[PDB]
Amino acid sequence: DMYIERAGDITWEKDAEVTGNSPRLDVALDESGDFSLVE
Amino acid sequence: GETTDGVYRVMTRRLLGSTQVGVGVMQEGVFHTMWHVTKGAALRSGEGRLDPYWGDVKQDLVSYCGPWKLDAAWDGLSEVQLLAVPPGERAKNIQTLPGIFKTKDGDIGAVALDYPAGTSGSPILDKSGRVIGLYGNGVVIKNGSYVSAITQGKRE
Ligand SMILES: *C(=O)[C@H](CCCNC(=N)N)NC(=O)[C@H](CCCCN)NC(C)=O
Repeated sequence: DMYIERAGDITWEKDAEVTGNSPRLDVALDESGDFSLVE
Repeated sequence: GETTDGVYRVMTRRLLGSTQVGVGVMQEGVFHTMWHVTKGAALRSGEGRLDPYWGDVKQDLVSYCGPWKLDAAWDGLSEVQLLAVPPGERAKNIQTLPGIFKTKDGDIGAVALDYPAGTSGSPILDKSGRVIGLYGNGVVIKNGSYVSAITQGKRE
């Protein structure tokens, strides 16, 4: 049985660590809600 | 129980110790998370109980206590922030410029950030602090890395 616990406010942080690239991918979404890559 | 707006861990004691299975967003008295975190099961909040209200496996979203409330959308141009809530660790903001999932039914923003399974449901924010979607439904790409859709519901 699951329970929730507060972890903080939802706010933008002005000087946050910046990470990650910006990939552009062709994807398919099936009936089970799973994404797959198409090629 | 506590219903203050904010980000929440989704926990269980069914396994060894207490395990963080995901994350969600409380806004306007409604709890929002990804379907696959809870499988649509009822939740406990302190002494109270949150019952599921709306959900959809294909969108991989679920709301508790009322309809989906989050309606902000990525502007397709600006950097966003993942408010990641990793198991056993403090909430942290990670800024990034989303990529794009291209589908037959349109384009979706996507974030190339890789966080463990327990962080699914963490909110993705725009510069105004509005939640533009939830993290944790996406793809593993060749380089081993993870790319998450910016998954947003519909506010009726
Ligand atoms: C949260 O449950 C995780 C977050 C990503 C962890 N994986 C990683 N960093 N490589 N989400 C999932 O594991 C996704 C479950 C989605 C199920 C939809 N029906 N899995 C994927 C591939 O996104």
